[PDB]
Amino acid sequence: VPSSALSEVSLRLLCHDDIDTVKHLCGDWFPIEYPDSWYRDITSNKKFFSLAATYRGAIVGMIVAEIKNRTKIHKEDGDILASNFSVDTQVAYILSLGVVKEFRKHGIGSLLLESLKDHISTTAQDHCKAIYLHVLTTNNTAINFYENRDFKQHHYLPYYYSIRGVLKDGFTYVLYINGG
Amino acid sequence: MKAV
Ligand SMILES: *[C@H](O)CS/C=C/NC(=O)CCNC(=O)[C@H](O)C(C)(C)COP(=O)(O)OP(=O)(O)OCc1oc(-n2cnc3c(N)ncnc32)c(O)c1OP(=O)(O)O
Repeated sequence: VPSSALSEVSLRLLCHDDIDTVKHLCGDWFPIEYPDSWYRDITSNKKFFSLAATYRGAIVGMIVAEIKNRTKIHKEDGDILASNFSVDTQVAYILSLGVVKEFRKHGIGSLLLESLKDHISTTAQDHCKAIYLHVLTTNNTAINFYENRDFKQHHYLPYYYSIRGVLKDGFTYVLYINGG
Repeated sequence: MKAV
């Protein structure tokens, strides 16, 4: 892909009509079988920030996140706000982040992440205090991306993922924002 | 990448 590609990249929210494209792209990006009800949810439910990067019409990347109250964090990560005592504290969970292979290393993943931060700053500037995500422990490309962007490793999650019939370990990564 |  041309090194001027980032300049031609646009952004838009996912919609219902994107389901088939999103399912196909996810099939390539993530070795995980998400059900059709999930694709329906992330393309329609306004509780999600589901953002696509597009190039000459077509989706070449996406980030899907949910801003939610601290009480909605699952037990395995219940301690990411252990030093924060405010009941109004929110967090943003990144459910999915991916970029088409040929378009990687052009800044699109960075743009998607930055756009989530901008959305948080615009929509939940006071209360959202962290961004967190899960990643396969073997996913060095993603781990380097996050660690170079101030995310810190927080939990080791043994056999967290089911990957084509076999269990695999995960990490939780966390970035504190607006003071934590 | 959320788990299922
Ligand atoms: C749950 O979904 C969270 S965990 C799963 C993450 N997603 C995947 O594993 C799917 C497959 N992997 C990907 O889609 C991408 O590798 C991700 C999304 C991880 C990164 O996307 P992208 O490659 O678009 O990110 P980036 O902004 O371009 O940064 C990587 C990177 O590139 C360079 N780099 C080299 N040359 C350039 C130029 N000219 N311009 C910008 N960037 C360039 C870096 O220095 C990068 O960052 P680094 O810090 O080295 O990792």
